[PDB]
Amino acid sequence: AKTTQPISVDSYEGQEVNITCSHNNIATNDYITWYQQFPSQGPRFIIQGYKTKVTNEVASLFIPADRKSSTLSLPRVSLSDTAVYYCLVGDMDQAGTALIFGKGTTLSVSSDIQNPDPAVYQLRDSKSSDKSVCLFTDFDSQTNVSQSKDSDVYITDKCVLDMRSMDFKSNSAVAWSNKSDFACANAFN
Amino acid sequence: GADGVGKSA
Amino acid sequence: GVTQSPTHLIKTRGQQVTLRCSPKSGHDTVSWYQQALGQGPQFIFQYYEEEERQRGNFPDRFSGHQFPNYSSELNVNALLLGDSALYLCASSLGQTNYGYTFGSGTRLTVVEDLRNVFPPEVAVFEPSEAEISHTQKATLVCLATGFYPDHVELSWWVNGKEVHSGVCTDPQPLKEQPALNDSRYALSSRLRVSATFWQNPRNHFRCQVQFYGLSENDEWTQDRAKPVTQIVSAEAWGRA
Amino acid sequence: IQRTPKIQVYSRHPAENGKSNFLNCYVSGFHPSDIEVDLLKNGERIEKVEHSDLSFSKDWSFYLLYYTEFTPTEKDEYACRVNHVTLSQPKIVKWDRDM
Amino acid sequence: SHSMRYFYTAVSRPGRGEPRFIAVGYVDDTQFVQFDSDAASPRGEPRAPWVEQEGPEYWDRETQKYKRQAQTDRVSLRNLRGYYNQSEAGSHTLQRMYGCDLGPDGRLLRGYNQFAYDGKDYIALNEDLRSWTAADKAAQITQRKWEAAREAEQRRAYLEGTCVEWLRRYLENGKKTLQRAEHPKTHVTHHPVSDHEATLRCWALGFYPAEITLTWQRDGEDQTQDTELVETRPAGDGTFQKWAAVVVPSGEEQRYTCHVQHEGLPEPLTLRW
Ligand SMILES: [Mg+2]
Ligand SMILES: [Mg+2]
Repeated sequence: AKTTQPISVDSYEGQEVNITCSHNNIATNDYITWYQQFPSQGPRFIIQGYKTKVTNEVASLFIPADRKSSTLSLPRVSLSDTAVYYCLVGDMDQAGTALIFGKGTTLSVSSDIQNPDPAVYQLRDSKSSDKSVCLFTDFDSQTNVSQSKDSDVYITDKCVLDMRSMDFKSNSAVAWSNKSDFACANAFN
Repeated sequence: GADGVGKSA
Repeated sequence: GVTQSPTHLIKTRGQQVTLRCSPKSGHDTVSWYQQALGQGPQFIFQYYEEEERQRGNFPDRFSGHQFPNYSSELNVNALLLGDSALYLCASSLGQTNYGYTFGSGTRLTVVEDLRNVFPPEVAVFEPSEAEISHTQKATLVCLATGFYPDHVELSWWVNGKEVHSGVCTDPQPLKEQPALNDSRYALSSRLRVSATFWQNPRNHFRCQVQFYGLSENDEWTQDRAKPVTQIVSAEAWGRA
Repeated sequence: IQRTPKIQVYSRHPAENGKSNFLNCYVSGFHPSDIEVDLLKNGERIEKVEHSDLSFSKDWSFYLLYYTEFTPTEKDEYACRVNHVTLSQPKIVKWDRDM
Repeated sequence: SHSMRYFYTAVSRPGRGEPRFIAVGYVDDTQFVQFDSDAASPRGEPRAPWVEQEGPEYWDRETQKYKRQAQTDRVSLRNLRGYYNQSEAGSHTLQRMYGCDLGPDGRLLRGYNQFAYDGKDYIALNEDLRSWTAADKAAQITQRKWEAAREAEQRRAYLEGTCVEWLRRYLENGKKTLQRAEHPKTHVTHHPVSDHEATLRCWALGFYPAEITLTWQRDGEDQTQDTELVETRPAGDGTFQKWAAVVVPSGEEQRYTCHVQHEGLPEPLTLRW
């Protein structure tokens, strides 16, 4: 009973996230279990079940009567829930087949920026007065940061930081280049 | 459906 | 928990490797997986009672061993570039799938030649005065560039202690030349603090990059410095 | 431990001369499992006799059913011959249609 | 109370090669599977129509478990011979019975997992499905081994979970036979044995399941001490047979009554000659 699941799910902080998984070929001696893999880590157990709805401190697991699908429910997601989620159908029989992974679902989590103030700033090197970097920051989370088309300009994807004591979150992206007439006002346009 | 296989005696 | 070693390893085409894993305490079964970038773990084999009990779709040059104390080896010889992957170990009790527990993996990169390996260059860029005046916040940017393979861990340290608040690091590095299969990488990071905190000259800021590179036993012949495992940093003091 | 087989020989249906039936030899309560069971017609062994799959009871003693198609007549004599480590000679139980 | 039960027999054979491993599985009094390691190419085999339509994955996974179980039992037989310091020249028998009884809530009523060596109790899982009862000092070696490996937790997971779920599936797919009792068809025969005596024999044929009770009464009081009973026996078609006989004085036949209790009967039966 191999599993299939969406390639990706997008979400915002504080919402309920549901990831559904299809496994039409599930058998009576198969159970359902979900793992999450954070960057720099191995997969980590979330929850397991057979036919009954399960709820623990991390998620709920919904299993319809025919067991041909299952849905992982994350109650109020935060940025720290960004991970790849794996739905597995596992052999219940001892010394049966070891757990076989399918592809998995990449979950991304955005923040709804309050008072966005998108701007591009130029930063100067700590050691150098020759090298410099451009910072696009404080834009809303639906902003798409296009990749570089100039082969000697580099533009990173967006990234959200959390100034926790200040109750403040902000998105940013970085652009840099070594060429002569690289200016920041046009780097992200 | 048979049980899986555990330890030998 | 499951103990895997080493965390990172570089080998050249045609070499051989031994990866090691000790199961979680109370577990006596070990399962090995290969996880290439952008894929799920692929099952190699499972060992119990010192014997291979089942095997996935992997050739005989992938071989295993399990000691009486339940610890395990994954041995791969005649390494190819396509063997580059995160190698994961999972442990369990008596070949049950319940309680399956994974280690953190061994990141193994197979490269064509030792001279494909480059350490990172690290630079820190000080906050824009325009940002400070407008927002009363100050964003520092760290760039780690020119490294290969992608064996880096970046951290920020403020007055000798690692910080996580106000930090965000690219989840993926950029390929400096995307058309090259062995392109060197660049990675960016930001640390945002209040303007008053940055304006204190007694505050010390450091971006620190751990690079996992060549070993003592790798023979280096090039004129540039040997790209050994190393810690590269850039730093700045606050400016009034 | 060793246990001597109990033997019952009987028909699947009440015997009627001239109509097809099944001749059964039910061997039970024995240990160990190695046993030889032959169905006899007028003292000669019947060919192609089938038997059930080896099972056992709650006291661990084994039981098996040997059976074959047959059409009883008035004077055809049928029996079951069983040998087991617990039996010095084969035990021969004649078929009695009233039992 | 429905049940699913598996019966494993492993018999060593000096010089003839690997030990022979035979497994049979039942639901109530109906067999549905057999495995024999001595078959041409050994595989789990259907014995009841309500598993014959299970697909190839079901039968492949059943077969894999039986093959691995045979290999483990061979090791067990070797260890047991060492425990008892017995000879290679002798053949020995390891038996296992396990299964689940279905409770009124559709979950486990009781689980069991019991072993015998050479016809005697060896070790048994207790009804708590957590602890073991060893029969002698040799079985205590196994008990310590299984306690260290937490074997009981592995078995409990099957008995409380997979076993019950298989049984419920089988009971539904084989509903028209497994949940329909077949009432006994009954009659009384008469055979003079001596010459003021005659045997009255009360017959019960074609009933399912096997549980039945046959009783003779003379004047309303049970004739238990003078009643010959044969053990319930298979008809060969999935049903069972039994009879009870008494020797009565010629002319007193009309006093005797045979009484039949069976699940397929709405009320107990009373028969006379
Ligand atoms: Mg190259
Ligand atoms: Mg030295």
